[PDB]
Amino acid sequence: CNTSACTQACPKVTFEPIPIHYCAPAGYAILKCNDETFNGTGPCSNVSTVQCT
Amino acid sequence: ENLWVTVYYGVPVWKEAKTTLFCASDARAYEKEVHNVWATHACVPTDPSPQELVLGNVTENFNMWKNDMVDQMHEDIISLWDQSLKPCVKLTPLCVTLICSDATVKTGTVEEMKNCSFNTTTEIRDKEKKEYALFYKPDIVPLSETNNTSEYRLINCNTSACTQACPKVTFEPIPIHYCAPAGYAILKCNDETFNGTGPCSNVSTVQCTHGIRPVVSTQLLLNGSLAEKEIVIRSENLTNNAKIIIVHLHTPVEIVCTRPNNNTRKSVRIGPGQTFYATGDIIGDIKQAHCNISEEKWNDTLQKVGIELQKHFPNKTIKYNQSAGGDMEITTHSFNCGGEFFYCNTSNLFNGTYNGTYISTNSSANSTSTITLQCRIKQIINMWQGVGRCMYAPPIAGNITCRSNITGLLLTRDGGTNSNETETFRPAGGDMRDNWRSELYKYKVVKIEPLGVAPTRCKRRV
Amino acid sequence: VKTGTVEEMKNCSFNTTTEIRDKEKKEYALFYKPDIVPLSETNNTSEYRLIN
Amino acid sequence: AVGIGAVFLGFLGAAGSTMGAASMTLTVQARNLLSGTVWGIKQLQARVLAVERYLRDQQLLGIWGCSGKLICCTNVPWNSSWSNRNLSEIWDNMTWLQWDKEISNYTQIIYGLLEESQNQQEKNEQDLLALD
Amino acid sequence: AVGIGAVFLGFLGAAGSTMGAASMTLTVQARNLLSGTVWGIKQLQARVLAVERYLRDQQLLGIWGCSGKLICCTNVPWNSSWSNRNLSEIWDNMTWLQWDKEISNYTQIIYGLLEESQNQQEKNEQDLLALD
Ligand SMILES: *[C@@H]1O[C@H](CO)[C@@H](O[C@@H]2O[C@H](CO)[C@@H](O)[C@H](O)[C@H]2NC(C)=O)[C@H](O)[C@H]1NC(C)=O
Ligand SMILES: *[C@@H]1O[C@H](CO)[C@@H](O[C@@H]2O[C@H](CO)[C@@H](O)[C@H](O)[C@H]2NC(C)=O)[C@H](O)[C@H]1NC(C)=O
Repeated sequence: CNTSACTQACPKVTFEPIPIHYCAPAGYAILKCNDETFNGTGPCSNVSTVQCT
Repeated sequence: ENLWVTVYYGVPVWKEAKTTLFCASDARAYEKEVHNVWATHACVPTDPSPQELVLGNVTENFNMWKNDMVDQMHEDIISLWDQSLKPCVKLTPLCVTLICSDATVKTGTVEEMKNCSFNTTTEIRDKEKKEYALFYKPDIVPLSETNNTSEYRLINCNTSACTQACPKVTFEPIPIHYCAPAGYAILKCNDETFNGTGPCSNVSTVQCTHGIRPVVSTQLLLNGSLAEKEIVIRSENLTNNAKIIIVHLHTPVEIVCTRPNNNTRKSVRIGPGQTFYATGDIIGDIKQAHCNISEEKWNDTLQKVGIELQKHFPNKTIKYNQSAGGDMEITTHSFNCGGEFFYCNTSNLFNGTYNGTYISTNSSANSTSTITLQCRIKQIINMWQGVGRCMYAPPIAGNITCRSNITGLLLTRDGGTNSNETETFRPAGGDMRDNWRSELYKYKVVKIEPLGVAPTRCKRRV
Repeated sequence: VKTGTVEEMKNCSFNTTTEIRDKEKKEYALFYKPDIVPLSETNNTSEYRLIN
Repeated sequence: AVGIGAVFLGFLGAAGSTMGAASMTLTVQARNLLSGTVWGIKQLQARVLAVERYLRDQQLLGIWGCSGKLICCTNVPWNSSWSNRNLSEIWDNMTWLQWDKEISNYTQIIYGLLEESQNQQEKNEQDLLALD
Repeated sequence: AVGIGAVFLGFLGAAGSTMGAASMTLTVQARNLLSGTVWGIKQLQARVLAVERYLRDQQLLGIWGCSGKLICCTNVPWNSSWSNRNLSEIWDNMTWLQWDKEISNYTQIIYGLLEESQNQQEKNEQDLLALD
């Protein structure tokens, strides 16, 4: 009552983390850096193409 | 000799038809992070390019009154206004019995406000404490037939509920460019002497329209477009006196209004995480809000409009009279400035006559002469009908200045009788359609039929 | 009713809030029996509630 | 004139001119049929835009036996009953708007005949090629 | 190599190879331009997808005078000022990415010239056929 109101979450819905595959739409492509020693910023000498993550 | 069919794709042909338009605005609105008008939220960044290309030799018919673009603009504005108030606090636990007394500020007394006290619920769901606030008289109504002068109620609960507008959103008019979608074209009548209905001998094609100010007014038109050459009169038909006459101006007329009261805001918290603002104490001497217009410029404009109107009514002189009256929202010049709604009286302005005798105002004996008007203020507003009309405008600290320009007027014929030699005109407002139709008369929308056929001396090779 | 009596309706009176947020006045209305249910186990025949 | 060089005649700069001069530079009229960006349901509703009418035009043109968004001469005879007018008065000093106004009453029959003429020619060519 | 037989090179399996080898198997790149199913307003907004860009490409290709989503040789002369490079160094040992990087600064003029070249050729052919 000092910041905002509240709401109760439904009981039948769970918060378990289900894996989600992020896929790209047609007309775009997803490139994946296959190098396992990648520092985070820089080029990769082995780049693959993936449909969905 | 013999001729055969041939099909052409891309032939320019125009067909007037209905469609939908998009809105665009300058990128300056997008600069604001949040709470900057509605153009940044609902419209696209624009571009002046391409220029208005002029066609070589064309002929077209333009109609101003028989158009649907104004209706679409009105619907879009209504939808935007309705949507904008959804998240803001809607109040409701505030129409309790108010105990109101005469306002007595430390510096004196004020007749336009009442000091109403009432119980309000605190952060606790069931717990009440007393609070006080100053309210304007028009928003106060006696409760019941029982003549108990100590009890009052807001002017509400008899028509519909109310909602408070958010404080971080402003009502400043940002120009909007109405552009057409692909497959349709916008034609513009370049003639500056166009009466409103008829053809134009110089028609151009435009990508998007110029800036349009979504302003609200009843009697006069605020800052906006200007005439190119001279004053032009537009009317649906002069046979019927009920129609509204729109008059343009060759030059603007300055106007400045102010409220020096220097009010201050309170902070009353009701419910979980939502507050209601109201005017509390007043610091400084009590004065009256006012409006200011120049006299010589107004008289010159009135004489110019009169001589321009003499062509349609050469056998009669010209006179002006006070408005019809009635409700405040009808007969009063209602407008907005900085979130504050002002209702001015034009009785002192529309009072004069002209019999064709032009009077020169080049003497300039006293350049400081001016005409002053007294105005009232309201918080509860019913902008339109059946849109959730009730709206609450929160107050603002300090005193404001609303310098602006006048470039148009709305007039109406009076009921003639006895073949009077001095038939008059009266101010008269109405729906915003009249206001928005004066700035969209040039533009028309057409659909393209690129396919065509024609004969020629050719045949298909086998 | 003035013309007689009806078995399929009951004359229920209750307090309702007026235009004022906190102010109540008595009102009456006729309601069909299936939409009327006894309130609680306490057998007080003068009290009833909607089937809701 | 049409001898500008690099064409920048805009969307409808050639309208109102003669048929011969306006015959060229037809590409700009057809090319400019795309614009807009998302705001709300109505914007996406309107964003179908020319994608439907362009496909309609492509279907009508391809069925008649024409490839490419340019001129295409057919073999249907021109029955003089429709116009019965001089060639010079149409192709030299008349614009497309008034011509379409005059000839707007005879659109269905010509399209219907062109629909089957192309199919007949295609079948005849197929038979000729299959005979060998 | 390109002699696989039944092509299953994926969407971009030929990228990074030589121009001659990568010249073939261009159909797979163009064909795979459709996917998705409805969820909410944003999904349908994105479902315009390649329908707009594909139509853009079709308009640009058809205006230039080419039918079919394959190679198409034009008649515009190749001004050496753009590249001034040996033929062998481009068509045998260079990939498309770096070539596009090099030649990305001269796209507007060539498209503009190709737009009017096809119209000129079409009008000349129409006049030649109409003369008889
Ligand atoms: C309007 O009336 C209210 C009371 O109904 C005034 O509030 C009281 O003012 C006195 C004197 O300043 C204080 O002692 C009380 O504590 C105030 N009451 C509350 C609940 O705060 C209010 O000052 C009046 N308005 C003005 C402008 O004076
Ligand atoms: C509050 O009212 C005062 C008096 O009406 C205003 O005073 C002047 O306003 C002009 C407006 O341009 C300023 O340029 C002056 O500096 C102000 N002071 C004086 C002494 O003239 C004042 O502007 C009003 N407040 C606001 C915010 O406009």
